[PDB]
Amino acid sequence: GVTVKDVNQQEFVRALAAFLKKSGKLKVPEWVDTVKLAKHKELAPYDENWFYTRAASTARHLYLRGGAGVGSMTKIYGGRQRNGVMPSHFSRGSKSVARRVLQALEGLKMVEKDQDWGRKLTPQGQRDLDRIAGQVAAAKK
Amino acid sequence: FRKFTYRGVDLDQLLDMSYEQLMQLYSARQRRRLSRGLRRKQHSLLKRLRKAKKEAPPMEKPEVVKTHLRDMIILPEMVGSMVGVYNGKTFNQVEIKPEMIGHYLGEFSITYKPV
Amino acid sequence: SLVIPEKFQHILRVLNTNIDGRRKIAFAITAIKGVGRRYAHVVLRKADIDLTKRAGELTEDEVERVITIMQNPRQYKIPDWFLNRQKDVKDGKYSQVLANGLDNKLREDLERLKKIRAHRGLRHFWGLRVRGQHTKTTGRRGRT
Amino acid sequence: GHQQLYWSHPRKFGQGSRSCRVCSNRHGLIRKYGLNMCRQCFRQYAKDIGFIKLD
Amino acid sequence: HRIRITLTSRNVKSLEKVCADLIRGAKEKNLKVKGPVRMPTKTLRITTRKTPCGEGSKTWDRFQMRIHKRLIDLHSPSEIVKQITSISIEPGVEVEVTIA
Amino acid sequence: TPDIKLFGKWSTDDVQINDISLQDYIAVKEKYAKYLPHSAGRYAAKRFRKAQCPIVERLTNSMMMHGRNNGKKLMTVRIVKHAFEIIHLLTGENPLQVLVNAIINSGPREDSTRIGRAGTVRRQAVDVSPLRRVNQAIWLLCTGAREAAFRNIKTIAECLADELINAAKGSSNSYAIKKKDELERVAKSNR
Amino acid sequence: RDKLNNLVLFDKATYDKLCKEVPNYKLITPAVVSERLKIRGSLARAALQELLSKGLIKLVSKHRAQVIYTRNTKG
RNA sequence: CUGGCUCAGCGUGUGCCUACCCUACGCCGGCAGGCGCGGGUAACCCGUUGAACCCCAUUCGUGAUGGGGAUCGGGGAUUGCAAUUAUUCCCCAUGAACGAGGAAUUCCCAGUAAGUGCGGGUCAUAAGCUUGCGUUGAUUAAGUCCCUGCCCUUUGUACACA
Repeated sequence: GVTVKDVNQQEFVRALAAFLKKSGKLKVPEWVDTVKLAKHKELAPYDENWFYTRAASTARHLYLRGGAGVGSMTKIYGGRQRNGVMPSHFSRGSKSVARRVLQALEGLKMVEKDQDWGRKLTPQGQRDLDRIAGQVAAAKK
Repeated sequence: FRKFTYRGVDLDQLLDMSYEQLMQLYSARQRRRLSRGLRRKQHSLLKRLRKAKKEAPPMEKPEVVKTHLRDMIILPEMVGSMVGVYNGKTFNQVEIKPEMIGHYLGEFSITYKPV
Repeated sequence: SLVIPEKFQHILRVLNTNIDGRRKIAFAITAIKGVGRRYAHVVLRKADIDLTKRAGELTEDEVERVITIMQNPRQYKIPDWFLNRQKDVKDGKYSQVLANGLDNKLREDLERLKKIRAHRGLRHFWGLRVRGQHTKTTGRRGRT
Repeated sequence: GHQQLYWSHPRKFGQGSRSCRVCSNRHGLIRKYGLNMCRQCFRQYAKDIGFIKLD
Repeated sequence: HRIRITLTSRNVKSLEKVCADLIRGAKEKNLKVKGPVRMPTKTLRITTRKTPCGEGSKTWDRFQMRIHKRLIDLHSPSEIVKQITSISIEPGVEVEVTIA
Repeated sequence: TPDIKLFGKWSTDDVQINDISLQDYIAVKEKYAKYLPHSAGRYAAKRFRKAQCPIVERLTNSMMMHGRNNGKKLMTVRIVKHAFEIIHLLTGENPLQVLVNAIINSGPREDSTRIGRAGTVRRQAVDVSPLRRVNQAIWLLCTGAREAAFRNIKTIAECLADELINAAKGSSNSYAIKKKDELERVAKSNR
Repeated sequence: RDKLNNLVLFDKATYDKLCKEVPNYKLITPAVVSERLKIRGSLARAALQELLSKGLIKLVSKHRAQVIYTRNTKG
């Protein structure tokens, strides 16, 4: 068999975001169609279902490197704030988007409010992560 | 030509006021300015300004109140009055029409010159 | 599907705006003074329009429904923070302004500061930079 | 009131708050490692403090 | 019994003299001793302008001050190595002893 | 493959430099035939070590210029890979021989310079060495691709593929061959 | 001076020119077809994806920067 | 442009007077922040410093254009005793000259130029500066006195404050 690390992560996250959308019951907030993902970003995401992608992205980030709280999610989801006429600077992600994704995965049986802060990946989470890994690798076969 | 109104609220409503509503009404710079606390430390100055204003004569254009202060946000309780704003050199004898609300008293002066 | 369909509108005229039909809708409706990239994208997400179309492939019913959402901000759940005109100092109504309306708002406002004779208005009138910008070595193209 | 006026303007920050611990002027100070020294006084006294020119 | 002595000095070979002295002490008094753990050195770096005034060509001084740290652990009661640690105190090296 | 090393998907065997002058200072066959252009470096240390650097790595190195494209050898190698696909399709035969022929035909062999009797000065024509032939050929076809691609939909990988096909035939269309013949004209003008 | 007025959507006779001229081009890219037919690169790509999917052009190897096709092999 | 993926090295950190530290984690908020309880005077905690460029895939199509972000209106947050002459930061809005730059002219040859971001100093607020650190990584040269400087030897001198 295969695990999460044995397949191309570019196909994995789209497969898992689709897998969560086939459930289609992810406690998605209200202001999804009006919000900008970071105050370094300019426009709203091109795609309309960016929440399910980010939920699956956060999910596999907790899988690979667990014990990660909202502040490390704003760190990992950072880029350039090109300051117009002044030079560019590193800037963080929106705290609200990261927190609500983890609270969505907390309400669902995937992550858990972990001791030493942050969220772990629970055995049901890891199972669903490892099984779809096998499905994506068997698809790329 | 029609009698003007502040944000969306009549001047009579703004003149019959308790501070924490006008704190909500005007803009955020003036909000923290008055939320920052009492006026009996540095702004013992502004209670003198208040004392100077509410000691007005009979129905005439009240005596000009000179001030060594520029940073005063004009609330409705000091409007229709005359003031000497110290510019370093000149005490600017300016009159306070009711379009001065949420503006600085010191924002009514020029020092320099064009060519 | 990819052929220029029957009655494809090359030129549109809405709120006295020349929107070209060949533009993509989110950057097509962005043409008028008051509608930028962000406000164009949120209101075309509001109106149940596929943003993958050109600005001529749509029907006049889809035109009026995107025009209504445009002029109806809070009426379709666009929040207080997004609006380009929040808490007007005369009206006190939080709602977006468009081309000819905003021309009236800005002109009245800087002429209001001029007539109360607040420095911002005095710097506006004497024709200098308003926001404490150093003019000792900048602003020469506009001033000969 | 003289105890209202005299030394009354608050100085909890700015270069008005701090002075060179030797000569007592407020231009080009070193605050790293609690030095609190003007660059001229430090650069003079550096090798008693234990600083070396090696690089 | 886990007593820990942290030797800290600006001079390395004076630090190594005191360090090599305390191990000789622990071994000749028949005591379990974890060898000196060389903790990373810290470089107190200050870069100044060279001129007191302004009108010289732009030249900078680069003052450095290296600070070195060993720590040696011992499994023994307090008062034996107290007599050892009291022996061979140099002007340069700085000693701090904790018990648990 | 303990047999022979393709350049991604391009064959190195049966690729001969017909010109004997650019045989010694062109390194493509048998030993310098590698999978990638992108290697370590250590050619710039000494003088003639530049000669042995794989000619495809020399093309890559020269292709990136004008500030924005500085230290982007990963972007530059992907453009050369894509161009190598396009010159294979448009032409049919080996992309390595296309590049080799373009470089041989783009290399000048006489060019002017200011000479002695230093009393005043004089512009006399001289011969360029086989290394200088390579250097100027690769530079001129790289600036040929750059100047052609700048503000035109025809993408840079396709622009290089045009310039390589043109020069390899000995077109007179290619920027590299125009400039070469201009240098050899000015050489004839003052010899 | 010059201005390049490319189409945003297909004409009937330009669609004829595409589906008949393009399957004999030995090099078919969105840049080549946009130059020859006068179309925007978005439509040029959209047509190339439509023609590959319908099964006429032969794809070689695509990329986020460069998407390259060619003619279908006859013999 | 929007997503996704994936890699660093130098540092500094609770103040003498000195007030003033770096911050994980959690809930509220779109954002700037706010409110909670902890760690660390440090190879111990921030922290395995999940940096940018870059890399994989959508959107755009040669249009002063989804290039450019000056100038400007309004609102929103934070520091301070106080931001008007906008301190700093956020959001919607506004969409300027600029199509690679004449005379001239600066710096530089290998982990160098250049791109790219990250710390220190200033610091209540705090980088278009400087001072350090990695990251990606070339074209050209192994030469000459032509230009510009400087230093020699021969030579002439009525100059030696030359």
